[PDB]
Amino acid sequence: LVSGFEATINKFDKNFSAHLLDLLARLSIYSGMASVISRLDFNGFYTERLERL
Amino acid sequence: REIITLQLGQCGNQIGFEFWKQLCAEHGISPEGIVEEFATDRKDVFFYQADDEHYIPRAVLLDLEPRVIHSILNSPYAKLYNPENIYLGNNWASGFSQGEKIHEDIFDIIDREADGSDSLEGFVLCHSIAGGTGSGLGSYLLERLNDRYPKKLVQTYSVFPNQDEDVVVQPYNSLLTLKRLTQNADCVVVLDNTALNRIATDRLHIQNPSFSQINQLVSTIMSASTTTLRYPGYMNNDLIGLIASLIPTPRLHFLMTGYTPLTTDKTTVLDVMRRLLQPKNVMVSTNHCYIAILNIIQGEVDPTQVHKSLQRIRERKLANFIPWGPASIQVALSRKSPYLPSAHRVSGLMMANHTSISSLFERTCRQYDKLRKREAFLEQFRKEDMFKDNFDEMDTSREIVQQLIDEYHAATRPDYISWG
Amino acid sequence: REIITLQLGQCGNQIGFEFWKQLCAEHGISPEGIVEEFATDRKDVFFYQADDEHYIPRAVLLDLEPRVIHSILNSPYAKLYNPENIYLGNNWASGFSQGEKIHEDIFDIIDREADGSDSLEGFVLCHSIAGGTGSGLGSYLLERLNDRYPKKLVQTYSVFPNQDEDVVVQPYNSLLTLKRLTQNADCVVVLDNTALNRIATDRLHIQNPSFSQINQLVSTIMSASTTTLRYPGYMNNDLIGLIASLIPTPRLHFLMTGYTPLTTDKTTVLDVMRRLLQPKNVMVSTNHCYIAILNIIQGEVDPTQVHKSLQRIRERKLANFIPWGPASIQVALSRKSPYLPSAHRVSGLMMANHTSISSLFERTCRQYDKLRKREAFLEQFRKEDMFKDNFDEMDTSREIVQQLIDEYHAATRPDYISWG
Amino acid sequence: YEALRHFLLMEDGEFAQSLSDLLFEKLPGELLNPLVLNSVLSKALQCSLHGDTPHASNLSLALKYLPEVPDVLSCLELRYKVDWPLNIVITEGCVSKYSGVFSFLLQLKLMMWALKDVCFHLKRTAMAGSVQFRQLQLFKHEMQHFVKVIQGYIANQILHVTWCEFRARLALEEIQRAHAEYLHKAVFRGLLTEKAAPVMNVIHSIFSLVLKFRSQLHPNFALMQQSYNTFKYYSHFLFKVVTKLVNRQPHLEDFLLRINFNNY
Repeated sequence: LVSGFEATINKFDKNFSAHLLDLLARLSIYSGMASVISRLDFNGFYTERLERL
Repeated sequence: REIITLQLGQCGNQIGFEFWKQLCAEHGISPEGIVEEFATDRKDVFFYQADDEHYIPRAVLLDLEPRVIHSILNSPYAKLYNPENIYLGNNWASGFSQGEKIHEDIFDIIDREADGSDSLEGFVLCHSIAGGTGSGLGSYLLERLNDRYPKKLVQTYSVFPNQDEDVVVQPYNSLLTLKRLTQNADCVVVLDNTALNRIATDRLHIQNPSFSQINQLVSTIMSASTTTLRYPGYMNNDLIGLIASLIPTPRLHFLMTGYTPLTTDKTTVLDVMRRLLQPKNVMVSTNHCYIAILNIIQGEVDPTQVHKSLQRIRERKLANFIPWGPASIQVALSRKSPYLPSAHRVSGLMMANHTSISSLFERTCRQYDKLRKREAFLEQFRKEDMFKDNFDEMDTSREIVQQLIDEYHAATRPDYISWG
Repeated sequence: REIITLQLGQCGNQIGFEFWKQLCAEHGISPEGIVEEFATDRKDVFFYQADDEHYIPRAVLLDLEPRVIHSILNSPYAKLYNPENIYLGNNWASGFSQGEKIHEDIFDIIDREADGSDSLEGFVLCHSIAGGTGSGLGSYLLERLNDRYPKKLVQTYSVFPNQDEDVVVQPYNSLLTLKRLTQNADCVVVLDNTALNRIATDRLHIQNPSFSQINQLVSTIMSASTTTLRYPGYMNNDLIGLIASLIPTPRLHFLMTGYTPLTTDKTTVLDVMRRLLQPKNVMVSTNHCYIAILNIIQGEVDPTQVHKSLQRIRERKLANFIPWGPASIQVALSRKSPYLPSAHRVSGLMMANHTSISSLFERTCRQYDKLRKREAFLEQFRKEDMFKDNFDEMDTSREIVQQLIDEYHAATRPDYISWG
Repeated sequence: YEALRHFLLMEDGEFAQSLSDLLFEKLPGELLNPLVLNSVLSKALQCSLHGDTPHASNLSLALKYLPEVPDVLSCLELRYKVDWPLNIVITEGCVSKYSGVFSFLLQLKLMMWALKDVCFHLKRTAMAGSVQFRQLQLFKHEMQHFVKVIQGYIANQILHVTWCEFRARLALEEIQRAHAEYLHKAVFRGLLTEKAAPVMNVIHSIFSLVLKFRSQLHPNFALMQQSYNTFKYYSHFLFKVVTKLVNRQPHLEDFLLRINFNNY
């Protein structure tokens, strides 16, 4: 029930969030333009998770 | 897919009548259903197409002990709604028991429009909570429709009655409805008779003929909530893809309303979003917070202005979400129709999931708890007692709606990741 | 932050009426409230912004048993002031006791504008000292407002009555007011009926209709005292930076008025700075000395002239002072509005903290001391006796105002570093 | 010119009083990435209530130094940007001296925010009426008036008298020379020149003492009393050092008049 499902849930949720970090952080090095980060990272959500370097 | 609307009860038949009349005027439809000679819209979903351009809407009108429905029949628009589907107490139990005997013929009336359409996605109910005949029958029909159509989804344009608190069994009736809706309604849009009345006293001097004038206030919301479906666009060209953003968790499917020009009788998009977030434009009467907000604007809107407006609203912070999720304000755009007045050239509406509506659920729950301790109106009528000897469906309704209140406040809590 | 003005009493409602009418003329406003067609200023602070540009003032009008208050209502400007916030004896105790029963609804009237604005900095009271209904009620409201709103800063445009000394209980009323104002007013701007009357005899031949014309003099002072807030500036755009230089110690918060062209109906800044330091233009009737002086000039001022003029005023030494404070005269500059006439385009006002206002406080104190020895008008009315059986708030007021008089003369002394 | 004055020289109110007010709310690794300082300007132009034009863009809020960690210094630039047929007149060395005067004006804004914070911080303390309260608040009034008169000097010279010239002076080479004179009078009257530099050196002592006064927001009264006495000594020294530099500049003639009015 959960042995086959929640195992696929957490490994996908961690893989989603990591690639969601890498989309935001690689778009944040791009200094209109930087607003795609701050739209995705609206009012306090996921705008400070892991600072690169 | 095409939408069939199940307007029921006297109040619900009133608002469905006015809703289809306003779509008659807004679209290119005459009172006889004929295409207008003076007339770019997606009329397929809401209006059935006859060969002589009789745009008859897929309205299902249910009359139980009919009075208002006779007045509905002697109208100039009686030729417009002709799918020939009108089939002949103030208690919830009386309405339920009266619906049970005629369920098969009213369901065959559902089946005929389901066969006659190419396809069907949703059942949009003009439901009246605690509406005497409308309440009870609407809960029973709501319970039948999800069983018969399990893939399909049901919306409820609930007119939640708050009239400063005549029906003495109104909290009991409303209590049973909200249990049936919480388990058996995919979506609910909430409206309030007190809030529409306070807005009536605000924008006009109307106090005594409150219902007749609030019908127009309800109908403007009901049209603007569907305009992005009724007219094409880039996005939100399906009900269900609109619905998913407004309802993030299945238990909290209740949606508040608002309109930027309440007096809709140039304004930039920054101005109309800021005006919408203020509480005077909201039509609904511990920390509390939104779960997700959406907005739709119709009119002469500059396109690059709306992203600067989203940035501007983000800096204004007039409403702050703070749920467990990434929910953001979502800008959407539609076209204002021709042939009707373009007054207030830019004009908008919002739909949102807010935890403040749980206080309103708790108000009729508090009235019910006091009335349930008193037992002043158990009604003891032989319909009421023979239908519920145990009177325990009220207690199941109380525990289900108490779960709903606790779920709302748990959504306010930082941990809705755990079970609410 | 936006300023809400609490005009109260008959005389205070008169001067607030004329103040907002003058700001309607001077800004781009019409008697309906909407902006005129012909109209770069900061109208945000003083005027609320409606959706259709109905710049409505945030005026709170309080009336008490209204008979002549309806004259404010049958005006062309009644649509201009529409926040709908007007809620229904000649003794201080009568006004206090009448205010106590309606304090909650008038405070809810305060709360509504408090929520409706973006923000609030100050409550500016058009108060009438010893004004029958205005006195007493104004002292009670002034006592409530600092408790409820401690962060905000209160100003009082006190029209101190001196009419060559009809109210026989006028020193008692004024005595109680000044205790409340010294304790619960962050700043007070003082004005004198006899000084404006002597100015009226000077500039014109008007003697019998003194109040109706002195309204215009008071309104010119009241407008020019806030012109640097109402119109944009490099400095002192907030009210707090203006207030702090004028009021150096919290007890002495009373401010003198004067205007450079005693008839305003070219002049260099050497001349218009010189004219403020002449006593004929001052609007107020042992060594004595200013504590700090400030001036604001209007129009297209030539500015190297203000180097020359500040050095010239220093060499002239027309203003004599040596207080504990540093007391440098500060010069300010503002723009004359682009609507009103350009005749006498250069036009200036002064606000200053002067120890000579202590003599005026002592005058009504001397009248009170004589009347208190005589006990000729203790009034003995059952309101006055039941409210004040001990009659010891008059003695508490007397010791507080006597502290104020002694503080003023200690401010004249070289040692106000020690306790005054 | 009348737009760069609105933004760089801080003439337009509700913009400097919002940008500086937003930046001073924070005070290292934070306040230096382009997520907050490159966005605080897009937050501040919104509450300007004057601008949002094509001129109002090209306000690159950049930095020029990485601070490590009570002082009166926070280095930060604010550069305008132009296009081709205007870059030939407004030189690229002129906007650098605009930054040079801008840092001083923002440093002046720091005083009227922090002293406002100690004026507001004492307001919540108010019953507590004694010796140690009123004799303390007299120091705030004594120290505020100095900042409020030196700022009025700056606000008369660099924004009004040097703007009457170069506005009634204009009405192709003369545009270059007239701009190079307008700025040069703006930085000459601003006490930023190396000729009158000791006069500027005393202002840092004054400003640092007011910052130390903001630090002690009556457990440590005498520690603040000594600081006030040092303030009074330094102001009394400034009045002599400005008077000795009268014999050797008519721009400084206003300053002795500003600081001294019925005193010595």
